[PDB]
Formats: sequence, C-alpha cells, structure tokens
Amino acid sequence: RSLSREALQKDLDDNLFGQHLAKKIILNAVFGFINNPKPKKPLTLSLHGWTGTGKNFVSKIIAENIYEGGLNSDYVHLFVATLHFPHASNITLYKDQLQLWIRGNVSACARSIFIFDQMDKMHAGLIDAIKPFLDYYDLVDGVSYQKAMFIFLSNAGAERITDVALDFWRSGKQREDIKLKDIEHALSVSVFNNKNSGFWHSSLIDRNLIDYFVPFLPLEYKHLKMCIRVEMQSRGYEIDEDIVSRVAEMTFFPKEERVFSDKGCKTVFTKLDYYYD
Amino acid sequence: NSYYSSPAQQVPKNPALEAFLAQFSQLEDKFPGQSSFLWQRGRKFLQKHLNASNPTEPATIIFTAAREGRETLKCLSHHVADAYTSSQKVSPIQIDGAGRTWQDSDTVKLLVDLELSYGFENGQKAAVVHHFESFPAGSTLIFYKYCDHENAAFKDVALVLTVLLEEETLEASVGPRETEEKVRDLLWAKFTNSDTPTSFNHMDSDKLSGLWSRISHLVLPVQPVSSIEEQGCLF
Amino acid sequence: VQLVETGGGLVQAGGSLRLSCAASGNIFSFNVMGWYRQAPGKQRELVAAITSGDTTTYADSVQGRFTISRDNAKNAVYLQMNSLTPEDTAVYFCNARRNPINGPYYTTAYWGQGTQVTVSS
Ligand SMILES: Nc1ncnc2c1ncn2[C@@H]1O[C@H](COP(=O)(O)OP(=O)(O)OP(=O)(O)O)[C@@H](O)[C@H]1O
Ligand SMILES: [Cl-]
Ligand SMILES: [Mg+2]
Repeated sequence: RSLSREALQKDLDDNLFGQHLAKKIILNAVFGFINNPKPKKPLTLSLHGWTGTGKNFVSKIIAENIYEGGLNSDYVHLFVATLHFPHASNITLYKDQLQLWIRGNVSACARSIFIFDQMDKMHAGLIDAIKPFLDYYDLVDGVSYQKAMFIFLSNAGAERITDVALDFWRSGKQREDIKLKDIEHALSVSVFNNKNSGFWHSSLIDRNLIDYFVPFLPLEYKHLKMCIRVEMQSRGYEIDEDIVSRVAEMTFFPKEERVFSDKGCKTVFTKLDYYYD
Repeated sequence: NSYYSSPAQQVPKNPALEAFLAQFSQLEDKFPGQSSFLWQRGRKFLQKHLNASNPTEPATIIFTAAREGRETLKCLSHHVADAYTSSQKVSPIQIDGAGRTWQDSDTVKLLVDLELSYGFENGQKAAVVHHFESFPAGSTLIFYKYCDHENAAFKDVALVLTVLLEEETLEASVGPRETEEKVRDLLWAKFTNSDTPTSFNHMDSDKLSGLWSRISHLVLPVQPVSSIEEQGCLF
Repeated sequence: VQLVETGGGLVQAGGSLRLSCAASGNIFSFNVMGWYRQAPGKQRELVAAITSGDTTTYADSVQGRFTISRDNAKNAVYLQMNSLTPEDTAVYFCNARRNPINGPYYTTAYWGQGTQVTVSS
C-alpha cells in the first residue's frame, strides 16, 4: 500500500535468490520512480534472461510492494503475449484493444502498472503501438503516462548472459563479481546492437525508451535447493534435506561443467510428489 | 431427503480419481516391459492433478520412444490420455504432428489452437499430441498458451505429448534424466539452426528454452510391446 | 448480433457448393470465424477457420478442396466447397469467436442455426 525502500529491499533480499544484479537495479529504479511525485517519463524496465530464474517472480514482488493485491490489484495489468496475442495475423485486433485498454486505465489511474510477459514472442507491430506511451511526452492524446510503469519480461539474450556466468565460473571468480558492463559487452552483438537501439529509440530526444535492462542469470544447484526449501514450507511439509538434494538433481549444462539447470527452477517442484504424499 | 449408502460400499469421494487409478493400473498389463518409474511417476503426477480442487496448471506429460517403439508410443499415449477421463465416455482430443514439418507455421498454429480450445471448451479434459518433434517449429509457441505454470488457458486438463526419437532403439535401463536429455537434444536440433536469435514469430534457442520449461515436467521412455508393433493398437 | 447461414442443399459427388454467413453486427472484432459440420450420430468438427487478418486453416479431410474467406466490410464469411463426396454430408454451422486481451482466458462464441448439405453418390 505504501512503498518503502526498506520493505522492498527486505522482500528482495529475503526471497529472490541468485540474482544479485537484478536485485540492485530493481531496488533503485522502482524506489526512485515511485518516490518521485513529478517523473518526466514512465519507468520502463526490460527484465531478460534465463527461463525459470525469477522474472515473473520479481514482477510480483514489485507489484505487491506498490499495491495491495499485487498482480491482483485493480491497478496492475498483465498481458501475456503467448496467451493474449497468439496469432501474428490478428495484430490489428490486438492493437486496437490494447490502445483502448492502456488509455482508459491510465485515464482512471495515473500510477497504473503494465506488465508485458513473453515480449520476445510479441509482434513487433504491437510493440510499435505502445511506444508513444513509453516516451518523454508530457501528453499522449491528452493523457499523461509519466507516472505509469511498464515492465517487459523476456528470454532475449539468455544464452549470451549465460556465456558470461560460465566464463566467470570457469575463471574461479565469484558469481557476484559479474557486473552489468560484462553483460552489456556480451550483448553488444544482439540485444544491444544498433538495429535494436534503433528500434527502442525515443521519437522525441536522444534516449532509449527502456530505462533499465535488468539481466537474469542461470541458476546453480545451490539456488535450486534454496527454492525447494521455500516450497516445502509453503506446502506444510517437514523439510527433509535428503529430499532437497535429490529433487535439486535436475538436468544441468554444459556437459562438462554441469553447473546451471536447464530450466532454472521450473519443473522442479513437480518432483516433490515423488517423495511426499 | 438424502440417501446414504452403507460405509461398507466405499463410495468414492472423487469418482474421476478412483476410475483413473483403476484404469491406469489395468494399463500396465496391456503394456508389459516398461520402466517401473513410468508407471510410478505417471500415476503420482496425474493423481495429484485429478485430486486438486483448484489446479493451478494443467498436467503435461511427454512420452518418447525410439523408432522400434513407434506403434507402442502412439497406443500408450492415447490410452493414458483416455484414462484421465476413465469415469466418462469423454475421449481425448487427438492431434498429430506427423508430416507437418513443412506446412505453413501460422496455419498449423491456428489449427492446434482451435482444436485444443474447442475441445476443452466443450467438455473434453485431455489431449494427445503425437509427434511433437514434427510440427513446424514456430507453431509450437502455441504450447506456451496451454502449458504455462500460472496462466494456462485451461488449468484442469491433461496434455499428453509424444516425441519419436531418431535412433532405432532406446536402452531398457535408460533413466529419467538421460531420457529427458535425449528429448531435449532432439527438439533443439529440430527447432533451431544456431543459437542466434530470430524474430518474434519464429523459434530460436532462447524461445525454445521457455517452451521446454513448460512441457518437460515428466519425460517417460517407452519400449516396444511386440504385439502392438505387429498388430497395431487393437484395444 | 446473429449469424445466419445460407447456401446448403443437395450436390452430386464431384460437384460444388458455396456456403455464406451473414452476421447482423460488425465482425471485425471476431478473432476467428469458421465453419463446423455435424454428421448423423457424430460430434461436431472443425472444417475451416480464418483470422481477422486472413490466415486460414483446414481440417486434414478438406485440404485442397475447400476455401474459407472473410469480408469484415460485408460482415460475411464464406466456404467454397469443391469436389464433394458423400462423406461431406452434414449440417454446417458458422462460428465466431471473440477473446479478451487481458485477464483469464475465455471465449465468447456465436453460432448460426446451421444449413444442411447432402452429397449424393
Ligand atoms: N531467482 C529466484 N528466486 C526465488 N525463487 C525463484 C527464482 N526463480 C524462480 N523462482 C521460483 O520459480 C518460479 C518460476 O519462476 P518465474 O515465473 O519467475 O520464471 P521466469 O523467469 O518468468 O521464467 P520464463 O522466462 O520461463 O517465463 C517462481 O514462482 C519461484 O517459485
Ligand atoms: Cl486470436
Ligand atoms: Mg515468466
């Protein structure tokens, strides 16, 4: 109901595992924007990286810290491209509804939050349709979007981010030594090349429409164990560390190092039913 | 104005769950020579879903076989999907990817979407999707819609997918992780050309990773049943 | 908005028929329009469908022979059926589907009353 830096920091620290870069970027971006009564541009975040490693999870933490109900708040709107925008040829129908929905909800609530999940599966033309709402305009058809928040979730860049985490692991460095500039350099060929910089450029000034690119790293065995313990408690089970270790034996990659789980924390909790009635 | 049977009749609290357990047990006799973990994990996974009052996501299973087990794969996968509704005449939605590899991706995406949605809207509770490896790669993005762990279109259904491997035989002792690795490696080989990203309507490795994390909860190997390879699925 | 089909009747094996459906309201908002058919003692089955942006799909049994088309400006959908055989005998229904872009999945469906198609051998 009332965002405080301390509460958001505690929620991220207590609950989001193995994402040191994302924690820090989100804490400072979200707190700065919501605490600013006069923002000049809607806060636009792009969360990108490995499947199953916390992008919807941390979207919920953000929403919960701003609004009672979290994703079930009346003022938080989730679009899932693969569910709501599945067929490329229906882009006009999606676009017309999406423009009406965004404009009507910001008209009613300046501090609306819109989350676009699976944006890497969303028609480029449908993304083009929301670009005016992301920009530095004071008014867009008579409505200000400067207090709104846009959160994009995607897998784009996941393999290149993993290449960095692998390099650091092979070199004997700490995961937490990875810096955003390491990620940016690995992605300079793809997510951050000129065509994509072009695509996301402001139409008003010499700036990107995406304020923060928030990378998500692949997870290690120790991270899976942390998550399994939380799920056991939430189900009311007595934790059994032998079952934690066995459930966390997923399929890992590369073939040599076997350091990261193929699917992050997804398809893990299914295995609890093999051990608990 | 209520009638009660004697406690001795043991009338099921959950008729669909009790019928599934009985029919799934009878399947073991029709399909000899399978991994014990296929029956154990398949029963526990589907039972959990049938017993859920408000399931959060559908039950998705992958069965896989080598070429020598191709008829058994088709037969077993159909019967497992049918057993999900053992308490009704209701039968599975049937879709087959065989021969579709060079069909127009958007066309196949629409076909799959409408066959699943219409069936689930009208009372069917399971689908069997044969030869998943043979769909146009982009079309398989529709399975995000059906298999997401939070926002699936239909949460109280089962989706039984099959993958036919390229090798001739699958070792009888193959374990769960090796079986899953085989399927994983075949789908990355079929559905991608490199690790380089593609545009929104096409498959690439990064998009395939999120599909895989939605459909590979349980990947189960299938061995040939000689009589089914010889005579077909006659029951 | 109501869907009303016309164009049914009897055809000789090898012959052709064109079904039409007029909607009494605008159809631009329908994600998908399509044709289903129901033969004696059988479940209703998809024959053909088309998105608002003109992407089509067909049941395996009619591929090549049938063509669906859609005119958002005339609020109409059509099914051209060529090379008919007795297996195509059925009541044909036009369908329209409307889906949300937010929230839990659902489909608002519209159906016509159906038109009989009978193919003589
Ligand atoms: N970094 C993490 N810390 C704690 N829990 C996690 C983390 N990552 C994943 N989880 C657990 O796994 C679940 C699935 O994660 P989530 O939905 O965030 O995946 P995602 O990154 O959005 O994946 P995808 O790219 O496939 O959509 C979470 O609800 C939570 O239970
Ligand atoms: Cl659609
Ligand atoms: Mg997600």
